[PDB]
Amino acid sequence: FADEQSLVGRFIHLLRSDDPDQQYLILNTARKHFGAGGNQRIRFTLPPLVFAAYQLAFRYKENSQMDDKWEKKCQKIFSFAHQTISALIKAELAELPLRLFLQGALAAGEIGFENHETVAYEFMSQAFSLYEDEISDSKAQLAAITLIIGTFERMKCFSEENHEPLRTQCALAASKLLKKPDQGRAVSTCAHLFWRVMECLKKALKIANQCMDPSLQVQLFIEILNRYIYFYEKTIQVLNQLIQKIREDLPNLESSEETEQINKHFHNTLEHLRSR
Amino acid sequence: DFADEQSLVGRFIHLLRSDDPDQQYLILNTARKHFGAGGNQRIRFTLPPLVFAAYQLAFRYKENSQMDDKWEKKCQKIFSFAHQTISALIKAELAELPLRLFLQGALAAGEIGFENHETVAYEFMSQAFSLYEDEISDSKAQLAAITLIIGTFERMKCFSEENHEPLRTQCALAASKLLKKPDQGRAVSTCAHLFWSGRNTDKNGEELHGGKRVMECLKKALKIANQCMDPSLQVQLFIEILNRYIYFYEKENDAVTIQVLNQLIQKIREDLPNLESSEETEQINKHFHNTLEHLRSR
Amino acid sequence: MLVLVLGDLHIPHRCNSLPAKFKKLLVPGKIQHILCTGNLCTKESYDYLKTLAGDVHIVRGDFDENLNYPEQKVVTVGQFKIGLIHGHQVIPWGDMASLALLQRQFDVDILISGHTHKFEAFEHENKFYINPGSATGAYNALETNIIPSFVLMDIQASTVVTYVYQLIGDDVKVERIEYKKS
Amino acid sequence: MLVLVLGDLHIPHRCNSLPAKFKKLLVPGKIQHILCTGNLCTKESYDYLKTLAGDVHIVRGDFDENLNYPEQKVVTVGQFKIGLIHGHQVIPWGDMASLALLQRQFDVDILISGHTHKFEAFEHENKFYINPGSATGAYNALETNIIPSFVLMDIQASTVVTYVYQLIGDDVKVERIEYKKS
Repeated sequence: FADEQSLVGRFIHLLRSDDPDQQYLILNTARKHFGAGGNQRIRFTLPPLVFAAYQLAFRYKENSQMDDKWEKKCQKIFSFAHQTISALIKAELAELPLRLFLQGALAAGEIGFENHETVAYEFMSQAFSLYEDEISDSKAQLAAITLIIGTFERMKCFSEENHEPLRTQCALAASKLLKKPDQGRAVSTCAHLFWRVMECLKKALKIANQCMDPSLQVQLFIEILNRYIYFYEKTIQVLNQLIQKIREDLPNLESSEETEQINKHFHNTLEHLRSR
Repeated sequence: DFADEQSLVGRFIHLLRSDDPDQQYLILNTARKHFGAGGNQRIRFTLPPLVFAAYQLAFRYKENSQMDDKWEKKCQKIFSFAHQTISALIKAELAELPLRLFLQGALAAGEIGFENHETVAYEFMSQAFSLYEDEISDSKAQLAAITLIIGTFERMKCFSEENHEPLRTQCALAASKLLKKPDQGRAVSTCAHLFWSGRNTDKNGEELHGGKRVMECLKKALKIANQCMDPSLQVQLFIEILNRYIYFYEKENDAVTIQVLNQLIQKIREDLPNLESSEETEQINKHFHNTLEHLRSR
Repeated sequence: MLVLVLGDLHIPHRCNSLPAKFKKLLVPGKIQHILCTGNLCTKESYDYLKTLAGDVHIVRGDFDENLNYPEQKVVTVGQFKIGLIHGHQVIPWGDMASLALLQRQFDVDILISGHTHKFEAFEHENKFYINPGSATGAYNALETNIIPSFVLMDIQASTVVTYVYQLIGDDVKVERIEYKKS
Repeated sequence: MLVLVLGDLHIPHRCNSLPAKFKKLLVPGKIQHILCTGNLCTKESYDYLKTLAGDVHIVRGDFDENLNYPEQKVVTVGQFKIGLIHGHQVIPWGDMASLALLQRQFDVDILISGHTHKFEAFEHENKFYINPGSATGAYNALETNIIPSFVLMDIQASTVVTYVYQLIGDDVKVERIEYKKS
């Protein structure tokens, strides 16, 4: 149960062991009397057991110097973890086991055990299993995939011949955001996922020529005027003539509570974009 | 009607070519003012032949590759003027047909081998992905456009690395955009050729050798083979999968194996018997039965 | 049965018509059945072959103005079962096992192709496959030196004879390779 | 107004609660307004702060069980206008001009952040921006050596004073940097 899950946190804590395997066999006693709990009890106990197995893999990463099997015992965790994540895939949970897989991507990533990232790419595929075809809600689509983009911002661990297919497949998954401001904000960060580039912002410009809310695409233009700063400075004409377009469009919109604050944005962005 | 000026221009297609290429281009434009200032569907009937003339004028510029010198720039002059007149055929209620003229404008880009036409063809690829995407919904014409573009992307060898890989996937949007699964999955199945046979210029004329994603598209082809809700075609897709399991394995694609063949051929000692007995399945049997002769086992 | 097959006329979209030696050698009335693969782009391109015979059948190419053409249609006269397709859905053009395995899908024996604008034909896996090329000399991306050639063929019983007339340059080069249907 | 801000409690999803020195230093009743950025995952994590004060306001994080939390909400008491956000929609975490330009979009002065689990705060473009970190010591991908620290702050009139208590190891390191609101 839920209070049991907090006490599973106590079972993580008062019933850990510095030997990770003695913790693991009692994690298997936590599989015995407690991981044989049900479908909602194992919804309650197993992700902390996975968080235990996270920490057990981190205890194996704390056994990086005193143990030699700890990478394989991170993997002896990992497959057992993955099936325990799959034991929640069997337990009608796919949305939350994304995140544990997303952590299992990073648990493969941050530890770097043997064959970690292909299974994490399989976890990326498992993320693309557990995200890309079950979420029809656009908000739960967005905050998943943008965090997935946010983790793919942190997934530079993939080499440049393995980075691009998920880099397209998230941009594939960024297309499923049924509203274009959900798309383009992901798409703008998809342009940030490359590090060509600026055309994806012209795609985001084209996304901003597809939006229904006219100040919001100008807020997206503001975001474009935010986004035309970064990989520029890290494309040599657009800013002040579009600052002229904010001398243009921010007049020819609502002079509203957002947009006069966006005037107060723009005036203070005039304080910003006067880089002086 | 206005279709008089097909062969009438087609006669002048011959009767233009005897002159020098700019008096050709002059009396192109005077016929673009005598008769090609004819209307909106009249210019649909003369200007793509004038573009076909400009295609031959671009090929006269390639026939004046040693006669003239600025024939490359004269191509650049007329390719803008092509694209202009293709834009003047974009305004002629035509976006589906001027794809192909843009496609040939992309195919006659890379064929002459002169300057600047590739990004013009990429601008034409932008024009391809202008003139295709929003102007279509019929899944038959959606495919046959995009697979022709896929078929064009077989032969888009003039594209470099930064040009080939976005349009590797930019079509794979439109390949997957099709609301019917099979043709989309067949389009996806054609995209498996593009990861196998993607021609780029920085590899010294050779292809990209991108074999780390090809079988995965075949599992994606197997994935769309579970969304079709048409089982005799899905096993025909499985046959097409097996056809492509025939195809890639017998053409140096090292990622596929003999095991799934001798799985899927043995699947269809059941899955092909898992069909309603009619003109399809026993011919699909005699597909497989003679594919067993292709396997050197029958 | 003396039957004349053609393909890719491109009237008037790439090139005009047959050469003067060809319409000389292709007189009306001598043909029983006429098969056009695609790329006729007009209506008179069907009526020009309708002067030649009464059995003229065209499927849809890609440059076609007509939308009424079905894509595939199985036809049979005598002992031979043929299908007709233009060739633009062949991605790419020239695989050895593609035509051997597309044939057995519908259980035919003799295949006629097009859209590649290059003469190439041989025997493979108890079947004979034919690509005549471009009849009016239309351009392909793969072949720049376009040679137009027409092919008249004869079916009597389970054994075919062909007569390809290669107009390499301006002279008729007649070639012939036997085949017997199993 | 002595107000205590926190964030990323992760109860009990990553770590348990505050250290024993912290709940010693954070007695109930002393706080006027309580702002929690996100990651409380439960209900008693709100009631534990509801023992501390009556003005407790939480917006939605990403690990949150609650769906009732609005994302952004402008609040003001006295001379200061604050918004509260967790920080998971900050892609990535640490741009110099992102927080200077998100502030002027809604015309606020003082921003409180989270989700990055790292203490970092300074003054930029007439505004002061605050990232306390992880209060219960939860893990971030960017920071492995997680140091928990709490921040109690004071507003009297248009000039703030802060007291960050760095628990680097086990000892309280009190730091303080002035700021005056324009």
